[PDB]
Amino acid sequence: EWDREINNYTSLIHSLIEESQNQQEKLEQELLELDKWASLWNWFNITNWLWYIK
Amino acid sequence: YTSLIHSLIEESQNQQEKLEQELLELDKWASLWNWFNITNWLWYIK
Repeated sequence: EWDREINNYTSLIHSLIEESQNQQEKLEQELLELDKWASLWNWFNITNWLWYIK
Repeated sequence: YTSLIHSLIEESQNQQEKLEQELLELDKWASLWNWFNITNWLWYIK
């Protein structure tokens, strides 16, 4: 009976919430990795600029 | 950039909030339907 559908729809909503949470987590991890390398390339660029100071 | 990526995680959070509210509404429906089912069963086994 309709309890099957209710249980199925409940599980699907949970699956979607989890997929959305996983997408959020991946974006956060991507931003953290990009921030790390942005910081290292910024460091490299600054270091090159400082060389010219006599 | 700053404003654009800001909106993407916000979009994800908005989606999750909507799905959470859909679950709570579905739970209310489940409660209503279960009440009918139990009343019906008790009537038939009385």
